[PDB]
Amino acid sequence: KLHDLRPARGSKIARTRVGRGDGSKGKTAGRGTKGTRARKQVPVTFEGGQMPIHMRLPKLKGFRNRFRTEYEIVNVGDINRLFPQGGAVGVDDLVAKGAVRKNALVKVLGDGKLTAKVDVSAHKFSGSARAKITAAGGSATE
Amino acid sequence: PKAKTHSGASKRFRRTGTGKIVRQKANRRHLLEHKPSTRTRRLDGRTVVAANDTKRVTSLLN
Amino acid sequence: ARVKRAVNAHKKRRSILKASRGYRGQRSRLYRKAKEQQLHSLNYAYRDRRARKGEFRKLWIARINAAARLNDITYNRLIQGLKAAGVEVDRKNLADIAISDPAAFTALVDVARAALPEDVNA
RNA sequence: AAGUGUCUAAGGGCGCAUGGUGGAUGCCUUGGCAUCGAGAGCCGAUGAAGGACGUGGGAGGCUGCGAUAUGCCUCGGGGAGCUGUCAACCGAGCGUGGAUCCGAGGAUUUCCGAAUGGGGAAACCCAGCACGAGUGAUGUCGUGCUACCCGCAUCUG
RNA sequence: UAGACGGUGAGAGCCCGGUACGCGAAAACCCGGCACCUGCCUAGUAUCAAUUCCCGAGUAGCAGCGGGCCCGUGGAAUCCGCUGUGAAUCCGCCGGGACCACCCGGUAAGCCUAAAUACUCCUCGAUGACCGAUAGCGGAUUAGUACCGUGAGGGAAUGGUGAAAAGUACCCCGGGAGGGGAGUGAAAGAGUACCUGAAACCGUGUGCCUACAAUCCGUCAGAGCCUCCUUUUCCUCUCCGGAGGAGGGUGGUGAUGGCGUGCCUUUUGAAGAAUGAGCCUGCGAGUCAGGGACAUGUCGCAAGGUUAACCCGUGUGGGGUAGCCGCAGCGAAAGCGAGUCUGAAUAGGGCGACCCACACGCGCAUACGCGCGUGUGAAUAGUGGCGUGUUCUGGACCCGAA
RNA sequence: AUGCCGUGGUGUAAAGCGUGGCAGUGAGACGGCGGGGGAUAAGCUCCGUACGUCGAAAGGGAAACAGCCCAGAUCGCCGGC
RNA sequence: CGCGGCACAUCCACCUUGUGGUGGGUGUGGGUAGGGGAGCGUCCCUCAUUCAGCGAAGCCACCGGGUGACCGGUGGUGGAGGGUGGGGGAGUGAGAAUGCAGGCAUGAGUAGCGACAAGGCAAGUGAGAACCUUGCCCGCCGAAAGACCAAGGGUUCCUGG
RNA sequence: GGAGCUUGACUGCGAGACUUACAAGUCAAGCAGGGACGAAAGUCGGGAUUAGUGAUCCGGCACCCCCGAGUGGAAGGGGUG
Repeated sequence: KLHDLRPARGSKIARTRVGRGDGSKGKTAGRGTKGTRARKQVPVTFEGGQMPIHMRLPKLKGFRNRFRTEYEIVNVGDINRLFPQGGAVGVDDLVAKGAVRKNALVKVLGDGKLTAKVDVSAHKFSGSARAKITAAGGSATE
Repeated sequence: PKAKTHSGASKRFRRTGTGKIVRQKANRRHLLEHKPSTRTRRLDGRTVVAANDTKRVTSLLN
Repeated sequence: ARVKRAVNAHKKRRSILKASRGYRGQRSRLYRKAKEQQLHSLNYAYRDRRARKGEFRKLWIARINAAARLNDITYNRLIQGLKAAGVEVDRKNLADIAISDPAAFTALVDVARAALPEDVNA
C-alpha cells in the first residue's frame, strides 16, 4: 500500500538551509569573510587582472570545414558479433539491429577479424574493412 | 535557462578522445628569430592542461 | 505554507525563562538577558564543578591540618606517615573521622608518627 | 563589670497568589493573490469612460437612480412576504387580484467631461435663430439645432 | 444518476439550500435551417510556327553615408532608409554570401487573404500540499480612504460577544463614568472597552533576605528562616491524627565564603572607554525556474538510455523516434581508421585503441610466458529521472548610497 | 654545528601520493634564537627558524594579564599522584 | 590514575565471515573560517491508525524525561480540532541589520504649561468654580491688542442641550 | 692568444629530468636527413655561463590540391616560415 512505501536509504538527502543558527552553518553560510565572495560571486573568467588562461593562450590553429562529411561507423569485428550467421546485411539492417543511428551515411571500420560469411552494403569502406570483409568470403559494396 | 559556453576558451581548448583538455603551447607566434629551434620544438604542439588550470577550464568549456 | 513561527520559538523562550527564575534584575524578566545569563551561569557551574572538587580538597586539607597540629604533628608529616603506614584513607574521610572522632584521628596520628623514618635525611 | 544575643523595613530583591495593560498564539472570514476552463473582446457626437449635483419621510456614507431621480412601461420567471444596506431604530404603507425579487427589451437619463453655440477657476457664466407656453408688455419658461476638420453633393467663384 | 459543498445550537447523503440527473424561455443576441433578392459564363480551353505588343519606374541596379542581419564596414552577400546617377519586359531582370562563366530556383517596384498565435478591463464555472488580519491586493473595517505635498504624486491604520441580543429589567453607591446585588445565558472565568488572552509593563498581598556595606549582578559550598510532606520519642483518646517536635524529603529565600572582565560584529587583540541593541510580541535574509554545466547518493533499462512540441484521456495516464547524448579516434582540414597527425623516414613523438591464476596448438625458454581468437566463461557503460552540493544566465542571501 | 637529498634498517595509525566535490585564507600578534632597516630605540618595521604560543585553547602559575611557563577540557565523582 | 556513563576510527573473533548488529583490544572526543555525518521543532498533502464538547489547539503552572534541539505526564484556562506510524512538501526556527509595525518601560511625576498687560471682591449656577455669568473695583492697548473690507478659511455665525 | 678551412648562427625530433601557482623559462643524451672541420676519434642544432626582451588578439610578406557557400574558378580563409 502507500503506508508501506519508502525510497532506498541513500537518496532523499537533507537540504542544507544555511543561515540557521551557529550550530549547523550559522552566520556566514560558507562565505566566511567580508570579502567580495561574501556578498556576490566572482566569475570563472576573472583571474585577478592578469590575462586569464583563456586570453593568454592562442586560439587553436586551423578552421572548421563547413562541409565536414561526418559518417557513422560500424565495427567489422562487432559486425561479426552483431550477425553470427549474417549472409545478408545492409545499412538499414544495421539501424534495424541497432548498430548505428538513422539518417546516416555509414563507414565500416576494421577492428577485429570478421569471421562470418557476410556481404556488407555501406558507403566508404576503409582499407582493413574491405580486406577483412572480402576475405570472409563475402565482399564490400557501395 | 540554457548555459552558455564561453566562446573565447572553446576556441583555445580542445577536449581530446578522452577526458583531456589540450591547450596550445604557443608563445610561438610573434618573434621566432632569436628563438632557437629548440625553443620552438619546445613551443610546437598541444599540451595537456595541468591540474592547477583544469577545474576552471572545463567550466569555460561548458 | 506560511508557518507563524511563534510556537517553535516560545518553546525555547519558556525553557530559558523557567531555568532563569531567581535572577536579580532584567534577567528573570526578559528573554535575551536571561539567555546571556544562562550562558554565563552554565559556564560558571561547569567551572565550579571542577573548582569544587579542588576546593573541597583544600578545605579537607585545612581541617586535617588543624587536627594534626592539635596532635603536635604537621599535615606534611601526617600525610607522609599515613602514606608510609599505608592506610588508604583519603582527605575526605580523614577529615570526617577528624571531626567526629578525635580518638580515631589521634590513633591515625600515632600511626603516622610510628611511620616516620628518623629525620630530615633519607 | 565584662561577654554574647536576633528582633527594625523608609524602602528595595527574589518566589509565589491575585489582578490590570496590551493584543500575541490558536481557530476562523462577509477578503485577496494564482491558475485552469467557456465565453466576450471594445465603448463614444444616437454623447463615452470618470465624475460633480441631486434623489429616500427623517443625518450622512455605500449602493440604485437621474428633476419621471432606491424609480417608469411591456414582455417573461416566481410565489409570500416586502419597505437595498452601515445600523437598527420611529414612522406610514403595500401584498395571494400577485407584491418586493430575478432575466430581457424600451422610456427618463440634470451638469461636467472628446464636450462641440461662445466663454470657463470641469461640473458654471452668457447667447442666436426656429417652433411652443407666459405677462397688460418686454423680462421669463419648454423643446431643437448652432463647434471644428477632412471627405462628398450642389450654387459659387 | 444524489456520501459535492455550505448552513442548522457540535463533526448531517436522510433538517435546510442544493447536488446527480432532468426540465428550462416571451424577447433579446447568437448558432444555424430552407425559399427571395442579387453574382457569373451565349467556348476559343486546346495545338500552331511567333509576324508583333505587354508582364507594376525615378523603381531595380551602381556609387556615397548609415541601419539591420550571428556577421561590429570586415573582404559580405540578402534586406531597409536618405542623396546622386539611373535601366530594361522574357534572348528582361532577381537570387543562389564578393565577383565571373556554365547550371539551378523565382519572376520584385499592386493590393487582399481564415486557421493554428498571444492577450485580459469583463462576466460565468472551478480548483489549490495559496495567505488567513503584521499575512493575502495599497485596500476584508466608508480605501486610493484619512492624512502628506503647491503640484506631479505618496498614502495608511482600522476584522472576532453570544447559538440566539435573550445587550444586564429592578433596587443600591455615584452628578456621570463606573461598579454591587439581581437577572439573561451552558459559560459574564463571553458585558456592546466583548472568542482564546502571550510577553514586556504596571500594582495589591504574602514567605525569606536586605539599613558596616562594593564587586558582568551569576555559580559553587552553605547556616538559618518559612514551606508542603512526612518515619518516629509520642499521646494508646490507635475503635478516629498530628502537636513542641527528632530522622527525612522537594520548594520560596538565602546569612556567609571562594570563583568570575555581558551578548554581537569585527579584530594581532574587546569586559572593553570599538560597533549595534531600552524592553517584549509579531514580521526580516541562501529560494526557485532550465529535456541548464560539474561532481556525487539513490532508481529504472542495457550498447543503450530518452523523448521535446504535440495527439487521445478527466486522476498525470497512454501515444509522439524530430532531436540529444553514448557507440572511434586522429588531424588545420582534404581526409584516414584502431589508428591518425608531423616528417623524407617510422626512427621518435603527440593524441587513442585492449583486460586472467591456465589453456588450443605452436615461435622460443635456463624455472621464463609475450603471442591469437575460440573459452576455462575473457569484462563491464552508458543514458534518463529523483535528492545533494557547487557553479551559469536571472534582482539570485537580505539590507544600504552618493 | 645544523639543516637539506638519497639509500639501508627498526619504529609509528591515515601520516603520504594520485584524482575529484566543498571550502576557507591571503590585515597576523608576541615570544626564543639568527639577521636587515632604526640610533647598539621602540609594544617599531621587514625577513629566516619541521621554533613556540595566541589566532582558534579552557584549566594552574605569572597580583591583575591573548602571545610568558605547566598543560591541550568527552561528561560525572564531597577520590588519589 | 581510579571509578562510572555517552561518542567516533581502525581492527579481529562472530550472526548471513562486505550490507547492519554481539563481544573485545587499541587509539581517540578544545576549537574559529570552513568540511562531512546524524538529528530536534513548526506547518501544510496522502496513506494507516487514533484521541476529542466526557473537552482539540493555544496559554499558564507543577512533576518528570532525553546527551542537545527538545519530549511526556498532571492539574488550571479554553471551547474545536490534534495525536502518532510510513512518506511528499516548506514563506521551517532570530538576539542583533542606528531592522519594520504594535504595545510598554527609564528619564519622571521630572521639564514645560507659548511673552514683563494684572488681577481680584461680592453674588449666581452647579454634583464640582482662580478660569463660567452678573456686577463693582483695579489695570493694559488705543496709528492698535479698536472698527471694517479683499483674498484665505468654509459654518467656526445664532438658539438649545 | 694565434693560424687554417668553413656556416651546425641547420631541417624533422626527442627519452629524460631542473624549475614552475598557471603562463613562461632551461638543459637535453641520443635518432635521421643533408653539411663543416678532422687522417680519424669525434665535435658543431651560435658566442665561457647567466641580461639584451613582450603574451594574446589583430593585420602584413612568401611556399603548400588544406577548404573553396549550385559546380569550375576566385576573393576570403588555413597550415608552415
